[PDB]
Amino acid sequence: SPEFPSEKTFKQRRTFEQRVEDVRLIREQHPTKIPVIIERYKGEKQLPVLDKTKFLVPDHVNMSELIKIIRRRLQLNANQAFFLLVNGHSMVSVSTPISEVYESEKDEDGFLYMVYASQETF
Repeated sequence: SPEFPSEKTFKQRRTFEQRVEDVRLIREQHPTKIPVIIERYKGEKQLPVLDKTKFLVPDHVNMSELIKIIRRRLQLNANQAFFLLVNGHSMVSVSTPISEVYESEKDEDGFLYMVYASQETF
């Protein structure tokens, strides 16, 4: 309903140069954490909104483990599908540590962005 404001993403809330500086601080202060932004896909109509956007993920966590963590945060039932996408592809089969996903996939601003949805392509 146009009665309500549109959902704004992390990159709309914080400028590139702000995000850059935020990641510079995290990398110095928490060197073994990966800085991850997790957001619901803009067109998603089944899954609820996440109660946190910016996560400091220990670098040894793998994607199977991260999927369980976000399904838990969202309080999903086993009947609900959930897909976690990085740059247009699904993370379920990655299983390398998130340290390697960061190195391959991180944004120019230094955060690793993920989008979740009830389907794999969208």
